[PDB]
Amino acid sequence: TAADTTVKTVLTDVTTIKAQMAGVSPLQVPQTDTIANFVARLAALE
Amino acid sequence: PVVIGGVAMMVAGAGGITAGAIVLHNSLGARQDLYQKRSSLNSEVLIATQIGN
Repeated sequence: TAADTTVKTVLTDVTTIKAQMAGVSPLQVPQTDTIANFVARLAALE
Repeated sequence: PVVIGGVAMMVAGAGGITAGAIVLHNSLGARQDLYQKRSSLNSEVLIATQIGN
């Protein structure tokens, strides 16, 4: 009976791992430098 | 001796005012040319490096 209860628990363990491993992460576009800014940063310091 | 040295000063000075004007009209323009040319060059060099990156 305990064995039967445990299989329920195993089914839980399995839905946890399936949730952990689902999805395809989408593209991330970083924010990258323009000339405008690199120049504004290098003329700032000097 | 001193009246002469006095007048010579004012003449010097006056030539110094009259010369410093010639030079300030015939320079201000040329200085903005040179800075713009310099900034142009910095920008273009960076663009070249960016293309390489």
